[PDB]
Amino acid sequence: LFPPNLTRRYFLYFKPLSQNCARRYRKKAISSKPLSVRQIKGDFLGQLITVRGIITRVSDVKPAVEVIAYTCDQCGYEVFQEVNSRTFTPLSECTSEECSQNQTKGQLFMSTRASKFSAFQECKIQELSQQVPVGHIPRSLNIHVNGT
Amino acid sequence: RRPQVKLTAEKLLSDKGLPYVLKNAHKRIRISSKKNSYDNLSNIIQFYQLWAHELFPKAKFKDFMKICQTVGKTDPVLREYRVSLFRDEMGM
DNA sequence: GCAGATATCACTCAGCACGA
DNA sequence: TCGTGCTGAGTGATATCTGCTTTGGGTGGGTGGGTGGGTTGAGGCAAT
Ligand SMILES: [Zn+2]
Repeated sequence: LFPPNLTRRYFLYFKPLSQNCARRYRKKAISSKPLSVRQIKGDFLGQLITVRGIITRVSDVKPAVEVIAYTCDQCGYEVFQEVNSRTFTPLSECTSEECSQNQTKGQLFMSTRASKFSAFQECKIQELSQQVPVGHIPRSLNIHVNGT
Repeated sequence: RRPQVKLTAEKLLSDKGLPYVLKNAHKRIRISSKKNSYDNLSNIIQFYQLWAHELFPKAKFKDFMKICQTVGKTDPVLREYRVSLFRDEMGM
């Protein structure tokens, strides 16, 4: 019926693998090992890593939509659309089985009272003075914060 | 590519439709002397429009009535049933 | 690959005259 | 008195098509990028 994410009201987060646990059980911890914005290269894309730095910019909390809810003025049926990108295209015509069997051209209208939102913040992290090589300037890495 | 939805005798004769009207039409509709004529007309049109929307959302109320007129003029099976209801009353 | 403005073709419906 | 087959007419959906930049300016940025470009001069006001 409805997408699973809509009913969810919890946020799942991962705590890195502490060095003590890794050394206890004879393993190497890649996630907890602190790095610098300089060392975050393309090879680390898609992994859980730790970054050490100084925050230099924060943004106001804004609602980022996760599941949009529409209402058909004819059926009385609600249509849910998942959004998982920086941009999305709103729906226009109803896709309900009622609008299909009757082939009515009902119009979908957005309703923010039933949608799902998650708090969003964008920040910047910069390297400390102890990590910049001589003759080089500090670099900045964007951080996205969602949930709690 | 796709045939248009149309108010055929099959839809009218289904459980929803004329059987639905005969089942519950006098109970919901009520013309009262105390109330003004406009209110009674509004109530009757309110019942019939709700029934039409439940049955045939495609067409508006006036279009629904005109289509009903045309279908009643054309369809013979609809005439069969329409005569039948009157015949039962003559029997009663 | 994607949204928008535009024009093309095909299908189905209400009127008409005649014949039953 | 009347029933039905043929016709012109008009939308609906769908086919090709152009376009997909655009723009001068810092409340559009620099993780959008310089083969997309931006080349003053007088007058007012704080510091002294
Ligand atoms: Zn609908």
